[PDB]
Amino acid sequence: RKQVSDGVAHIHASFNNTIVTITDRQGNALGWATAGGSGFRGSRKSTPFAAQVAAERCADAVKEYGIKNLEVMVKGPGPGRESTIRALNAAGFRITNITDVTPIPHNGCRPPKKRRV
RNA sequence: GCUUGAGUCUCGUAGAGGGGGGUAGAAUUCCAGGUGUAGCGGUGAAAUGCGUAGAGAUCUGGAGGAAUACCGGUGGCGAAG
Ligand SMILES: [K+]
Ligand SMILES: [Mg+2]
Ligand SMILES: [Mg+2]
Ligand SMILES: [Mg+2]
Ligand SMILES: [Mg+2]
Repeated sequence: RKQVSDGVAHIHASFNNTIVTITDRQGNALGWATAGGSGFRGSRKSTPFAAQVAAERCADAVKEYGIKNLEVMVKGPGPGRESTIRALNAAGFRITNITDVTPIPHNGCRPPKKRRV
């Protein structure tokens, strides 16, 4: 058991799912939650409401650790990016700073072929 | 015979013009290790598929291949490609 100030939160917002992971600043996981685990299944997994409920669930699963004044980062283009941080703020965590990171390949490798629909 | 076409010499200017050799950063994949955990992925909707042997997530190190975000253009060079 530990009390931590300025813990780290990672949001992974895909188009088909959303993952929230709370780790120490050094990247050792303390807790995690998904919209898939929140009881949703299939298309509804992508709704921002599912992201918010997954965020609440992760906050509950991490409340034991005295996390406060948390620092969060968001990655991915999926919807509900702001819903997750809204849920985190409402959960009672003091939010100090937030950062955005998304990989940019600088013309690395060939992507898959366009989808004929 | 002549200098107006054509060509030679002196001084400068711009350019993804070509051939050879080095080197750098970002990203995907694989491998090893740390945290910890029951889902991940995909779709109109699903299923096939991957996960307790420890996945997906997150942090550290390594391997290898390919291509050069922004500048970037309404831009430039080449006989054309
Ligand atoms: K040349
Ligand atoms: Mg040149
Ligand atoms: Mg050259
Ligand atoms: Mg590992
Ligand atoms: Mg020309």
